[PDB]
Amino acid sequence: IEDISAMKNGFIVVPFKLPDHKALPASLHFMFAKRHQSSNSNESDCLFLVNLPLLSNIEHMKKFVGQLCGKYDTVSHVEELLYNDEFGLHEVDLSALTSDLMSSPRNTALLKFVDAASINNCWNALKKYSNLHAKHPNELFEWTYTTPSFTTFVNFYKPLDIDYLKEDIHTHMAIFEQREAQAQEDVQSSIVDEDGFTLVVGKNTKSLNSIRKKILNKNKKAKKDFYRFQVRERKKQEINQ
Amino acid sequence: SNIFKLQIDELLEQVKLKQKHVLKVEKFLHKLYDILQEIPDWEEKSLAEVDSFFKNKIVSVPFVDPKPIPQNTNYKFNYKKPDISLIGSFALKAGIYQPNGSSIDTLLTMPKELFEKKDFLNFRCLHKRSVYLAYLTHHLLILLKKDKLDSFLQLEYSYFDNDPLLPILRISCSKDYNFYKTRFSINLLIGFPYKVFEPKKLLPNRNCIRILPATPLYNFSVLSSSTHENYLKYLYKTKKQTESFVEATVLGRLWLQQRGFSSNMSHSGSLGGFGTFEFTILMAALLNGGGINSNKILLHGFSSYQLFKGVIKYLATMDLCHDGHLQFHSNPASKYIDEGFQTPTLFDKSTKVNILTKMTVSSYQILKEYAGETLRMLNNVVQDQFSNIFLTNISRFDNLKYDLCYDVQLPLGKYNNLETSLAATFGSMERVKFITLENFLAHKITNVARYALGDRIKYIQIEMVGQKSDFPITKRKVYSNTGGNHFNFDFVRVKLIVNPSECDKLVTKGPAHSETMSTEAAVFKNFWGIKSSLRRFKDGSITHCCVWSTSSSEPIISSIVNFALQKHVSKKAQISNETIKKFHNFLPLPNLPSSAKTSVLNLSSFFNLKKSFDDLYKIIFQMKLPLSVKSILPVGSAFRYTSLCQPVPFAYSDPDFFQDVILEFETSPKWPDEITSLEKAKTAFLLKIQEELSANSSTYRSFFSRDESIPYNLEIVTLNILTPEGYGFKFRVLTERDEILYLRAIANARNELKPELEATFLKFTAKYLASVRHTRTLENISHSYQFYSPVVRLFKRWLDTHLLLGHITDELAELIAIKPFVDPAPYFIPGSLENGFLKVLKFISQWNWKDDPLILDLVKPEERLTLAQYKGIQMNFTNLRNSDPNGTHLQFFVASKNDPSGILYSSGIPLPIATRLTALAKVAVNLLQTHGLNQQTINLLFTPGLKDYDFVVDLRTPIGLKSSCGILSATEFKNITNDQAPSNFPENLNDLSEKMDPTYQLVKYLNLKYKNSLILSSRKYIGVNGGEKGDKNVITGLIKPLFKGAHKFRVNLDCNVKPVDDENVILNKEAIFHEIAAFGNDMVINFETD
Amino acid sequence: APESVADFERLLIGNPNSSVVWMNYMAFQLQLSEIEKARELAERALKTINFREEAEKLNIWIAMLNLENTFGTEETLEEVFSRACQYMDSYTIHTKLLGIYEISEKFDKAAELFKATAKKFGGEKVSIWVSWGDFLISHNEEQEARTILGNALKALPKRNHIEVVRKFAQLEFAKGDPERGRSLFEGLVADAPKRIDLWNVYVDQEVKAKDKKKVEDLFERIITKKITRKQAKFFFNKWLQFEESKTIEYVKAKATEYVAS
Amino acid sequence: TSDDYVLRIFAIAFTRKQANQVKRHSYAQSSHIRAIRKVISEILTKEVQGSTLAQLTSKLIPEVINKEIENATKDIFPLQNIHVRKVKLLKQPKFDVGALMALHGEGSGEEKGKKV
Repeated sequence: IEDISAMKNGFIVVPFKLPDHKALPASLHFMFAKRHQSSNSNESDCLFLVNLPLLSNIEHMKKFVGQLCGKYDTVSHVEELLYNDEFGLHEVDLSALTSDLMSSPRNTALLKFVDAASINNCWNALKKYSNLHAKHPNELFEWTYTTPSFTTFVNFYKPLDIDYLKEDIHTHMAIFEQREAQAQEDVQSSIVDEDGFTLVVGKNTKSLNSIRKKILNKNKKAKKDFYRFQVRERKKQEINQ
Repeated sequence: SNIFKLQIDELLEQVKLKQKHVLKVEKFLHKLYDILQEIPDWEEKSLAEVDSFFKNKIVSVPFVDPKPIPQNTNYKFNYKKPDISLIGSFALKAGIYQPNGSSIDTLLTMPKELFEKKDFLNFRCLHKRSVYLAYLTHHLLILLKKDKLDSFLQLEYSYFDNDPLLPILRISCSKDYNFYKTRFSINLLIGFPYKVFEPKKLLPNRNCIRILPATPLYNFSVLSSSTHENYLKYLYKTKKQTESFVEATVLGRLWLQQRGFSSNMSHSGSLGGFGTFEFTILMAALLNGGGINSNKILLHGFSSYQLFKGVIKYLATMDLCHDGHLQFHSNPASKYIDEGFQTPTLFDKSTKVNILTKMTVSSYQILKEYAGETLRMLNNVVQDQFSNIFLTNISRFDNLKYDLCYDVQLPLGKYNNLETSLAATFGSMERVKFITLENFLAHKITNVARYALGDRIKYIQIEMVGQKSDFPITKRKVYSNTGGNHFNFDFVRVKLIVNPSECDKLVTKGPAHSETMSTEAAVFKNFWGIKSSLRRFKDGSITHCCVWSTSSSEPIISSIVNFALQKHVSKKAQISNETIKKFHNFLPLPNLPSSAKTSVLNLSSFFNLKKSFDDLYKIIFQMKLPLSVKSILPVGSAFRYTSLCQPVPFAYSDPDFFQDVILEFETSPKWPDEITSLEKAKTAFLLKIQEELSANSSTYRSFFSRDESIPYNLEIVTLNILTPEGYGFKFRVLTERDEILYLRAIANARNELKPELEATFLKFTAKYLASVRHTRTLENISHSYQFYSPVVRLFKRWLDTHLLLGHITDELAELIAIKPFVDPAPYFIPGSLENGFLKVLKFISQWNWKDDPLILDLVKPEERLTLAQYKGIQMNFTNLRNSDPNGTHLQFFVASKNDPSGILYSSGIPLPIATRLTALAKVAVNLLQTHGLNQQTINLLFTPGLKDYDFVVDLRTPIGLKSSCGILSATEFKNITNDQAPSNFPENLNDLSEKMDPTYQLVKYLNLKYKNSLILSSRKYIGVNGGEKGDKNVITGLIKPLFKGAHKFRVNLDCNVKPVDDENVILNKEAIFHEIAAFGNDMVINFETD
Repeated sequence: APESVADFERLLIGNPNSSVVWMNYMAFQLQLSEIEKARELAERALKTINFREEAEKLNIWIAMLNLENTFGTEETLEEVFSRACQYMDSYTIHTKLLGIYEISEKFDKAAELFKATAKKFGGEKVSIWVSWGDFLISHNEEQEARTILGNALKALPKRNHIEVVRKFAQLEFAKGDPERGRSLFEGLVADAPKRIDLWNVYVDQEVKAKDKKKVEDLFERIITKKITRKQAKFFFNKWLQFEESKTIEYVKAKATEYVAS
Repeated sequence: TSDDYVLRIFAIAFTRKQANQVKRHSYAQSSHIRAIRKVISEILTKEVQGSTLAQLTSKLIPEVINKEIENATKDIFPLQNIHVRKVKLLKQPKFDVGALMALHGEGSGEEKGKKV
């Protein structure tokens, strides 16, 4: 069937078309949808979509919502897809794991908008879009294909442009040595505690975070003789056995 | 010696039924010898009437060659009541259960009044024996047919020990009284009385048969037929001496029948010669003698393992053939003498026969070597191999035992057609030195083989396939026409194990040149003749030698044995081999100057690559850096000689082109803290060295490359140097801060990403730290194990055709291939591509996962892992996979000295791929053991084996990549690829992608995208298996057993969905294949389902 | 039917994420009564599951706390409790440990560890107040469940005060004293009667607590309080349907009077 | 080494007169001497045992364990010029003709014309 239009737990089905294949004549690329939010400003008025296509980035979303604003004439301005980790490359962050700079879901795409009435308009438009996709697969809203996959990720296999990574290492070292030096002098002169105390720092240590995590990671000679009661106990043990 | 005694008792307990199944067959022989006691006798007869007396019946008479003409008939025959002796093996009760069955020794001895003082000549005593067996077996079949038990029991003629001098009676059965459930035969023999004569007409150093050459098999056969009761008396007195003899002989029986050393003969062209009863006899002589001072060698007080290791040590390091043998007397010391008889020999001074004379010098050589290596593998204490010493049928598959095999298909014809068919001698002078045509032919083949090859072969063996000792009653011989000849072999198989060091030396330096032509120079001239020459070598000496035009599709030993048989045995004996020629060029033929004419042990492509690397090495040292290079060292596959194709210059499209060299700088403290900034500083240093390289040395070139194998840091950048010699190198900077940065990350990370980050650290120390030690150890070992580089090349080819290289890595394949090279426990160190490759396949079919950790100690022959480290590896294994149930992700466990963790190279591959490898090895070994080794068998093994599982997607890049991959396709026109291999790096560098192939990166990104729901395998070396044009690749792959039927959807089921039911969705195959095709519209052409 | 451990091993190898049959095989080892071997299979499940599946990990923590509540010693219970709080989300595994406690019917130490958990983290989470107040009002500790409000108004700020006394009022309307709950809620009535959802759930709680004259007084004072054009028809679609499912035309008059003046 | 060669490998070291010094002495305290000798034996034991003999020559020629000693040992004392000055082989593994030919380049001695 294609006549299904809304899932069990509120998910809205939004399928897509397929191009011309040299061995197939189709035109379905399924996808779910959900409105949601969290407390932070990166995830305001946002939409879950589960089963993202292979490399459907921001530009692909622009073309899709441009076709949508051609069809239903709604309000739609997309900016970014948080948690675009469909490969398996950016789950952990080593830099935030062992550094000071830039301190601190599954296969989804969380896409936020510019207005709550915009996500309301797009969500109700999307429900009607799911219904028309259920009824007819020919009069359907569709997202085209100019393929940044073809521009970037088929031809990996490439010399890197020297001016690009040279200005990148220049800018990254320029901000990194600055923040490292200011953290070093900040831990080297951090004398005042609010109650009288002076923090022992050690020589040439570079960070308050470093000594903090070190002190988190870092978490007698009695005699058997020479006392009267102990030599009484010893001679009592010798008397007994 | 705490677990080995328990292993000995369990090996006994493998067969301990010597009471139940022995009683019925012994009452069968009780009835038999009662019938033999009541056989009525006969008086003297004539040959010229017993010939018609057997002509008119159906039973006929056998004969030693030839039948007696009545001109020489002056012997007086008899048919008496024989004293019957139920002796030997099951008299000692040394039971073994065999599919072909043991046999009780039972002898009809000869009465004293049908022999005389001259029973040692002209085989009329053996003719008497033939006619006496003929009438006694006719009498016994008559008595069986009147007693009416013919329907289950039957009787056959057979040779004793496959020897035509003594035909014997094979009493067997068939399908209330039918015997079918134990050893399927007994053997009735006929023998001569004991006190006959004295050793001067009884030694193998006499002759009285007409032309004094030696009569070795003659006076061995008749003397063992006459005087073999002191053996039994001595056997039972040693039985009364100690009790370990029966366990000792079943130990030796299992040993020698897994070695294939049955009691037939080696003189007949068969493996064997040595026998288990000869092992018992030599052991019983070694419990009193064997020393230089005629010492007690084995005390009769200790248990079976000590005397077993004693007799193995004595026939391992002390010589019996060449320099020394042991004389002895059963009825008083036994003396080791230092002179040799130039035969496998031990002497008797109370019997005066030589008990080892059933074998030749070649079989004694291979037995002494087997004894030496089994002494070596029993002496070692760090690891026990009782299951490798007594639980391996190395004789079930014969080509596993020997390095290479050839066939001699010769239609020689008739016994009188000898002269024009074969170029060897003919007469009674040779027919008294030997026995028959095949006997002196096999001896001639041994002599011409060892003089044709010299010390280019370790050991030589020869057998006659198509031999049939089971000749019927009514026929006077095995009178079989075995495909061109009237002799008992279909063809003649010659097997060699070869010395792999000088196995392919293209000249064979014979004797030196002088004015007085010496006898060995005359021998060499008459032996080679038209292809001998005398040359000066570069030092200045002059030597007779023979040049050999070497080749890649053959070893030169093929052409040498071809010419040295077609000059000596027959000028029409066709040598047929095709297995070597079939998967000796399954290695890709590297498009080099004359590389088809070069050998396969040549490594000159690797050495040319290392010469270009030394040029780059000097250039990268003598420049100047702000923190100079401490140590630059290669780690690559060409540097460890295990690249699939040999690296030809300018070959872009091979994925094993860019070898990786690493460089470590000085230990400076000014490295930054976190991983992105130190990796960015590594990019800064690489940018500096490529800037100065393009500044000062314009003949090289450089281009950068992102890396992605070390995960969660996208900023790891290598550079790649394109050198003017034609090779490319991938430079990786290592720092001292790296592994402590990763340990910092491991320590401070959250408590649920710990095994994930440990997998990242595993990939890091597999690529950077320990891979240096890995390539050092195997590059050092690949000079004493010579065939290691071709067997790794062949194994990588075979695994690429069977579609595993996408998941599996190189280091598993390399340690798998180095396992039979360093652990020869059932076999030898492999000296041929065939023997090595099927050794690897046999091992990984044998390979368990739950109770077979793969421990290696990478060391040259004659350091290792110590005992405490071996116990530590075992403890690591047992706690590792008792915490692990059955390997949900940790399938293979491969430990060495370089890595005691074991999981360093195997972590990551999926259970479907690992199970596919093990099941495919099982398929290959049963296919080889039943369908037989053949060229069509080898090609059907090296079929791709799609075994269609849920999809096959067929690729097409627009260029057949043989030209840019650098392998000629066995094209007969060398020029058409000499002008086609683009021997110049391109000016623009953004064309490298479209002259390369992207299919491995596509299948890798697709596998890590859909890693939970379907796995994807591919081919990656497209030139070696992508067709003759070299343009084809597939993307095959299994769907998970979870995702077979539909599954209810949630927020985290992690799959492309086809929602048709409102809850239970399925993966939309058309959508996933169509996004694959959208990813590869320029790449894929075809899709096949099912 | 799965009755053999080889078949259970086959099922867990066929799917490793499914903590339902993971815990079922560990409970099969409980059916053969092996608590230590069940803990071995437990840590095997911990090392084998894909750690991203937090809900099935939560069901594994149900299994851990069930094992160390019903069979093991309480020192091993606090051991696996400590490793749980250092592995996964501490507040949720705290409140489901309390849920397993109230199912297993232990109270004496449970109230003292209620106090301990309120000292640790109770000042900014509300399910602890839910479980503690409901446990006390059901187990007849009305005075203790009234003096919990002192520590509630102590630890919680003004942002959460309205919600903690609202859920206090809900619990003491359902299984407590409605005059106590009304004494709690009329302060917020005087604070902000403009708030509409609290008023609607308050008249709903009085409907389900079945006080006829008090729900009459609430539904005849709501329109006298501040009411806008949505709130009027919203509370009338509550009120007419509550009285349907004479005093109907008496409010039908005002429902069309207030749309004019 | 990683092969079966064993080396009595030596190392010599000298005290640096530190810059801006005044005193003529520059003596080591002889409990720094045990520390310097311990760290120098440890690090050159590591530099041998993580290498083969050809690699040991190719890392001894451009004089880099000297600078490695100076970098890893400048923390304790200033340490003027470091050298190794002696490598004595005491036991050799075997011949391995193929390995020795691999250290140079391959070669196959073949025909010269008979003409007689």
